[PDB]
Amino acid sequence: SFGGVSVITPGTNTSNQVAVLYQDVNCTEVPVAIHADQLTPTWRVYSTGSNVFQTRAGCLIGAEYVNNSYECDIPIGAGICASYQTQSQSIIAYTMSLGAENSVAYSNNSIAIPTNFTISVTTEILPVSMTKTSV
Amino acid sequence: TQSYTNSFTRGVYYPDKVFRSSVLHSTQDLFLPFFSNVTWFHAIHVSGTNGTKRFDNPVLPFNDGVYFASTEKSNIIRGWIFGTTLDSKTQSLLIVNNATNVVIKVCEFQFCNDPFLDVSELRVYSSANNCTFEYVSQPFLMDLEGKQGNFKNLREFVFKNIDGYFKIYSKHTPVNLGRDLPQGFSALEPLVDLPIGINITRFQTLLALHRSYLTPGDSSSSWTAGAAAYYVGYLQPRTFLLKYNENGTITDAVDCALDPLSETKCTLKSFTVEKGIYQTSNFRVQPTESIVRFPNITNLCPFHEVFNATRFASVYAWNRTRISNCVADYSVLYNFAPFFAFKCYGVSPTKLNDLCFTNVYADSFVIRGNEVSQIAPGQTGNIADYNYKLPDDFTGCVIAWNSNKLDS
Amino acid sequence: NFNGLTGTGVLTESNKKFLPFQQFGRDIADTTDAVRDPQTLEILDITPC
Amino acid sequence: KIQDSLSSTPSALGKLQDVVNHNAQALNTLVKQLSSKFGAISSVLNDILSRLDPPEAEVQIDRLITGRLQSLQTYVTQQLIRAAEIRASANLAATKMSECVLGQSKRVDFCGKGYHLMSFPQSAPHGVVFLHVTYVPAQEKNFTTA
Amino acid sequence: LSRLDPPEAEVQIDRLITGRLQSLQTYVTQQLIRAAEIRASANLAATKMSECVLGQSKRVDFCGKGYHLMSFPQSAPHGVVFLHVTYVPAQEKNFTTA
Amino acid sequence: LSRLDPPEAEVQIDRLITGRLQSLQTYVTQQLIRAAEIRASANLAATKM
Amino acid sequence: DCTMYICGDSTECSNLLLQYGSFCTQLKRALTGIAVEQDKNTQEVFAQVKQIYKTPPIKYFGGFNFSQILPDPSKPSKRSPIEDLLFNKVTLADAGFIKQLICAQKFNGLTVLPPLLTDEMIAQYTSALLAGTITSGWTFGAGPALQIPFPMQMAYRFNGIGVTQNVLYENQKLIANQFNSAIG
Amino acid sequence: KQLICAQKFNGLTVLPPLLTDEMIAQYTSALLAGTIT
Ligand SMILES: *[C@@H]1O[C@H](CO)[C@@H](O[C@@H]2O[C@H](CO)[C@@H](O)[C@H](O)[C@H]2NC(C)=O)[C@H](O)[C@H]1NC(C)=O
Ligand SMILES: *[C@@H]1O[C@H](CO)[C@@H](O[C@@H]2O[C@H](CO)[C@@H](O)[C@H](O)[C@H]2NC(C)=O)[C@H](O)[C@H]1NC(C)=O
Ligand SMILES: *[C@@H]1O[C@H](CO)[C@@H](O[C@@H]2O[C@H](CO)[C@@H](O)[C@H](O)[C@H]2NC(C)=O)[C@H](O)[C@H]1NC(C)=O
Ligand SMILES: *[C@@H]1O[C@H](CO)[C@@H](O[C@@H]2O[C@H](CO)[C@@H](O)[C@H](O)[C@H]2NC(C)=O)[C@H](O)[C@H]1NC(C)=O
Ligand SMILES: *[C@@H]1O[C@H](CO)[C@@H](O[C@@H]2O[C@H](CO)[C@@H](O)[C@H](O)[C@H]2NC(C)=O)[C@H](O)[C@H]1NC(C)=O
Ligand SMILES: *[C@@H]1O[C@H](CO)[C@@H](O)[C@H](O)[C@H]1NC(C)=O
Ligand SMILES: *[C@@H]1O[C@H](CO)[C@@H](O)[C@H](O)[C@H]1NC(C)=O
Ligand SMILES: *[C@@H]1O[C@H](CO)[C@@H](O)[C@H](O)[C@H]1NC(C)=O
Ligand SMILES: *[C@@H]1O[C@H](CO)[C@@H](O)[C@H](O)[C@H]1NC(C)=O
Ligand SMILES: *[C@@H]1O[C@H](CO)[C@@H](O)[C@H](O)[C@H]1NC(C)=O
Ligand SMILES: *[C@@H]1O[C@H](CO)[C@@H](O)[C@H](O)[C@H]1NC(C)=O
Ligand SMILES: *[C@@H]1O[C@H](CO)[C@@H](O)[C@H](O)[C@H]1NC(C)=O
Repeated sequence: SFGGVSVITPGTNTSNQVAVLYQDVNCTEVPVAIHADQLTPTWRVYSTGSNVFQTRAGCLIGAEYVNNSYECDIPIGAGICASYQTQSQSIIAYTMSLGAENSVAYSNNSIAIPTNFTISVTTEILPVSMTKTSV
Repeated sequence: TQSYTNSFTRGVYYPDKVFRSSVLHSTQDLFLPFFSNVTWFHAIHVSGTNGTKRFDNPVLPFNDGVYFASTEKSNIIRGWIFGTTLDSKTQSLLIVNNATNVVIKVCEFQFCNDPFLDVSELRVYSSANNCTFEYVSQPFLMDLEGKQGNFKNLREFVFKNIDGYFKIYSKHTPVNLGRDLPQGFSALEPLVDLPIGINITRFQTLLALHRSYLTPGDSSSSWTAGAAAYYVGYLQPRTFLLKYNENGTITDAVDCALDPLSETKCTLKSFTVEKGIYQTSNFRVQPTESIVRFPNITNLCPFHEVFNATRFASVYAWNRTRISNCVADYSVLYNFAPFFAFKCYGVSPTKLNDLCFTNVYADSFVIRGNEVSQIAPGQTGNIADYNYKLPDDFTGCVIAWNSNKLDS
Repeated sequence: NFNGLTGTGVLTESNKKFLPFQQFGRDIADTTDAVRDPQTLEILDITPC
Repeated sequence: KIQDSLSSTPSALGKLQDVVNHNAQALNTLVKQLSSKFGAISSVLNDILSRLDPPEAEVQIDRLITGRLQSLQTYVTQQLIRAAEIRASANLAATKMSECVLGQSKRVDFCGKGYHLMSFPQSAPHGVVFLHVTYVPAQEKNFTTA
Repeated sequence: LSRLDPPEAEVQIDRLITGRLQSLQTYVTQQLIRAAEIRASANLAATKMSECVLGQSKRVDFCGKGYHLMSFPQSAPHGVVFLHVTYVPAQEKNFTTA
Repeated sequence: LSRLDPPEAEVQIDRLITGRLQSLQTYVTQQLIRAAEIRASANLAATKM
Repeated sequence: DCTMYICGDSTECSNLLLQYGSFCTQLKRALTGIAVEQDKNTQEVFAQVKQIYKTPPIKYFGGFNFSQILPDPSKPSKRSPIEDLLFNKVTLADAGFIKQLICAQKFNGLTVLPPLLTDEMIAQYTSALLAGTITSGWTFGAGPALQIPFPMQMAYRFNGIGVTQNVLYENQKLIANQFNSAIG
Repeated sequence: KQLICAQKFNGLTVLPPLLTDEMIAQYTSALLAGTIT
C-alpha cells in the first residue's frame, strides 16, 4: 500500500514544525502502522495518532481540522488547504474559504447607482524576454 | 556504570578530501543520526586492591563502525579492541597508542579482560599465534593542556572498516566547560588509512586500571543517569546534506532521514524552506519474511550419466536428453569434467540454483578445437549451419572440455 | 595535472583558504575551481581559457 | 502607495523572479549533469583516456557522450517550451501595450480590474510591468427605478 | 547484415536503431512545439478575421496601425495575409481649447 | 536479478533503465506541450469569462 | 515517482539510477510545475470574483427563466440541470479518491493528484458569478455589485449593440419566450 | 566577466539582449510622454 509523501510546512523561519500528507491512502490501514525497518521513510517519529485528519487526496498527519474557513495558503487538494494559525502556534488544515459570502437586493424596481468613485492603480507583471543563451 | 544520553548534532566529517565553498553538496555514507541514543560506560577499578574485583567490562558490539568521544586527563584511555568470537577461533584487533606511537595487530588474540597494565603490555591477550598484519607510526591523538581542567578536551573519533582503509577521522575540541556533548557543531578530518580484511562485530577498549580515579558505583541502568565520561556511538548508512562554509569548513548540516522537515531540506537543496507543500518520497511496507514454494522434489535427475559418458555421439547426430521433475544442484558437476570453457549466456551459472525451469534439455557430442566456439546463436560455417545451430533467442549455455586423452 | 587531476586553463595565485587537508577546490558545478600545488603547498586558482 | 506596496510586499514580481530563476536552475542542472558516470567507470575524459585504452575507451566515451547529449537535449527541449510560453506572454503584453497604453480598452477586466482609464508601462528586468489606472464605482446608494 | 553475424549484429543494429529513434523523436518533439506556435498564430488569425474582417475593431493597433476601418484577407501559401484599411489623422493644426 | 550475476546484470539493468528513462522523458515532454496548449486555452477562457 | 517507476523496490537498480545525476529531481519539478499550473488555471478562470453571490430567494426576471442554468437545491451536488447533463455526458476516468482496474494497475508511481478546487466549490463560483451577472450585470465586474432589475439590464445590453431600449420594452414577452425556448 | 556564472567555461554562454536597459527605458519614457501629452 504505497503512495506519495508530501510535507506541509510553513516557512522555516516561522517554525520547525511540519504536517505530513500521505497521497491517496487511508491512514487506518498503513501509515498508522509503523515499525523500525518496516516503512522506507525513517522520519516516522510522527505519532500517527494525534492530529490525524482524512482528506480525499490521502489523509493528513500533523494538523487538526478547523471548521473556520480562510483564504488558503498551502494548497492540498479537494478543497483543503492547511496553514499556520496562532492558537500557541500549530498547523491547521481546513476547507477552502471560497470568498466573502455576499447577498444582493434584487427587486423589480430597486436600482443601485454609485455617488462617489475611487481611482485605483493595479499592477500586471508580464515577462517579455528570457535570458538568451547559446550552447 | 552505564547511562544514556542524546547525541544532539555531532559526528559529521567531510566525506571527501576535496575542497568546497558556499556549496550545499549532499552525500550518502556512514554517519551518526542526529539526536540519537548514545551509551556511556565507566570501569571501576579503584577498589580492585581491596578485593571485590573490577567486574565491569561489557562486550560492546561494533556493527557498522563506531563513534568515539570522551574526556581523559592525559592518557586515561589508551586503545580499543576489535575482533569476534574472542577465542583463537577467529582473529581480533589490538589498536593501542604509546606516548607518541601506535601499534596495530590482527593476530588471533585470546583474552578475558581489558587491563593494559602500565600506570607495559600483556594481561589483555595471550596468543601471538598466527598474526597476519602489523602497523606502526605517529599516534592518532595529540594532547593539549590549557593549564587547567576547565578546558575539558573532547576526542571525537570516527571508526570504520569498510573494505579496510581504517579511518582516523578526529578533531580536538577543548571548548567544553563541563556540559556533556555541548550544543554546537564541529567537523572531523582523517589522518591515516590501511587495509586488513576482517569480520568485526565486537568492540572493547583499554583503560588505565593500575591508577584510576573518579569511578562512582551504582545500579544505574535502563535509561538512568550516571557519570562515565566515555561515549560510544554506532553508525548506520544515511544520506546527509552538508553546508560547506565560505572558508571551506562545515558550518552546519542536516539529516535526510530523521524528520520530514529535514527530508524536505534534503530533497530540495536548501537550508531554508518557505511556506508550501513539497514532494519528498514514497512509503513502502517492508516484507516480514521471504517465502519459497519450489515444488517438493528430491529425486536428483541424472547429470552424471549425460556428462561422464563413454559413447558420446557425433555432432551430425547429437545425443539429446530430456530432464523431468527433479531438484538439480548445479554445483556437484564441477568435478565431472575438466571444464575448459564454462561460458554461459543470459542465464548465469552462479545463482543458477535458485531458478525454476519448465524443462531442461542437454545435448552432448564432440567437435574439433577450432570449432569449439563455433557453436553459438547465429554462427555460420560448416557445423554451425549444417549439423547443429543455436537459435538467436537460445537461453541456456554450453559446456566444453578437451577429450584428447580418451578420444585419441 | 595536479595529483592526477587534469584540465586546461590559466592558473593564478588564489585567495582561497583551503584547510590543511582539503586539496582540490570546487564550486556548485561538481567541477574544480581551485587547486593546491602538491609541492609548494600554496593555493592556486583555476580559470579555464 | 503603489511604490510602497511593491517595496513592502513579500514578492510581487513573482513572474519575473520565476523567469530568471528558471533559467538559472536549468543552467545549473545542465552544468551539474557533467559529473555523472552514466554507467561509465568515470566522468572525466582525460582519466578515462589515460587509464584506459582505445578498444573499450571508445565505447565508454560513446556511453558518456550519448548520456551528455541526451541531457543537453532535454535542456533545449524544455527551452523551446519555455520560450513558446514566453512568446505567448509577450504577445499578450504587446496587445496590452498596443491597447491599454495607446488608448482606452472597452474590454472589461483586461487592463486591470474595473473600468479602465489608461495605463503606464514601466521597464523591468526580463519583463514589463503595467500601471493600470482604473475607475471603480466605489460606494453606492439604492434608488427606485422604472 | 551481409557482413556481421546475428550475435553481434543484434547489438550493432540495436545501437543504430536507438540512435535513429532518438533522432526521429527529436524531429517530432520540435514538430509539436512548432505546431503549438502555429496553432497560437492561427487562433490569432481566426480572432483577427472575426474581428477586423467581420466588423470594426475598437482595439487600438490590432487591425493595423491607426484607427481601423476594415480588412480584406488574402489566401497565402500556408498562411493568410490581411489588407487592413486604416484611418490615420495625417496632417494636423494646433488650436486653443478650454 | 535472480538469473544473472552483477558483472553483466549491471549492463543489462543499465540498458533497461536508459530505455525506461527515455520512455518517461517522452511522456513528460508531451505533457509539457499539452500543458502549454491547455494554458493557452485557459487564458482564452479567462479572457472570455 | 522516478524511483518507483524505474527500479521497483530494487536497491541495486536504485543505486545504478542515483549516478545518472539530477535527472529525476528535475523530472519531479517539471510535473510539480504542471500540477500547480493546473490549479492556477482553474483558479484564474473561475475565481474572477472576490465575493460569492447568492440568487435572490424569489425568481422572477420579467419572464426570463434561468431554471436550467441556476443550481437547484433538489440535486445533492448543488449544480445546474445543464451542469449535471454535462457531468453525465463526460466520463471521467480518475479523480484520486483513495480507491485503494486500469487505474488500480498503476502500482508504478503514477498517481493522479486531485484538483485543488473540487467540483462543489467550482459550482459555487459559477453560481456566484451567475447571480452577479443576472442581478448586477457588468457592474460587479468593476466594483461592488450594483443591484439592477433584469429587464432593465437587458434593455441596457440592447443599448450596447445599438438597438435602443424601446425594442426590448415593447417585445419583452417575445424576448423572454425566445430566451426560455433557447435555454430549454 | 570571464563564481556561479564565472564557472561556465563549458560552452554555456549567455548573450546580452539586443536592447540594453537604457534604450528600453527611453522607449518607455517616450511612449509615456505620448500617452500623457
Ligand atoms: C610503545 O609500546 C610498544 C609495544 O606496545 C613498544 O614497541 C617497541 O618499539 C621500539 C621502538 O624502536 C622497538 O625497538 C621495540 O622492539 C618495540 N617493542 C615491541 C614489543 O614491539 C614500545 O614500548 C613503544 N613503541 C615505540 C616506542 O615505538
Ligand atoms: C595457527 O598457529 C598454530 C600453531 O601451532 C598452527 O597449528 C599447527 O600448524 C602446523 C603447521 O605446519 C600444522 O601442521 C598443524 O596441523 C597445526 N595444528 C593444529 C591446526 O591444531 C595453525 O595451523 C595455525 N593456523 C593458521 C590458520 O595459520
Ligand atoms: C562475523 O562472525 C560472526 C560469528 O558468529 C557471524 O555471526 C554468525 O553469522 C551467521 C551467518 O549469518 C549466523 O549463524 C549468525 O548471525 C551468527 N552465528 C551465531 C552462532 O551467532 C557474523 O555473521 C559474521 N559477520 C559477517 C558479516 O559475516
Ligand atoms: C565416470 O563414472 C565412473 C563410474 O562408472 C567413475 O570412474 C571412477 O574414476 C575415478 C577417476 O579415474 C576412479 O578413481 C574411480 O575408481 C572410478 N570408479 C569407477 C566405479 O569406475 C567416474 O565417476 C567417471 N570416470 C571417468 C573416467 O570419467
Ligand atoms: C541419447 O541419450 C543418452 C545420452 O548419451 C543415451 O544413453 C541412454 O539414454 C537413455 C535415455 O534416453 C537412458 O535410459 C539409458 O540408460 C542411456 N544409456 C544406455 C546405454 O542406453 C541414449 O542412447 C542416446 N540416444 C540416442 C543417441 O539415440
Ligand atoms: C526569517 O524570519 C525571521 C523572523 O521572522 C527573521 O529574523 C529572518 O531575517 C528571516 N529570514 C529570512 C531569510 O527571511
Ligand atoms: C464543527 O462543526 C461540527 C458541529 O457544528 C462539529 O464537528 C464541531 O462541534 C465543530 N467544531 C468547532 C471547532 O466548532
Ligand atoms: C415583482 O414581481 C413580483 C412577483 O411576480 C410581483 O408580485 C410584484 O408586484 C413585482 N413588482 C413590480 C414592481 O413589478
Ligand atoms: C534510548 O534508550 C532508552 C532505553 O534503551 C529509551 O528509553 C529511550 O527512549 C531511547 N531514546 C532514543 C532517542 O532512542
Ligand atoms: C576565513 O577566511 C578569512 C579570510 O581568508 C579569515 O579572515 C578568517 O579568519 C577565516 N576564518 C576562519 C579561519 O575561521
Ligand atoms: C619542497 O621541496 C623544495 C626543494 O626540494 C623545498 O625548497 C621546499 O621547502 C619543500 N616544501 C615546499 C612546501 O615547497
Ligand atoms: C478512505 O476514506 C475515504 C474518506 O472516508 C473514503 O471516501 C474512501 O472510500 C476510503 N477508502 C476506500 C477504499 O473505501
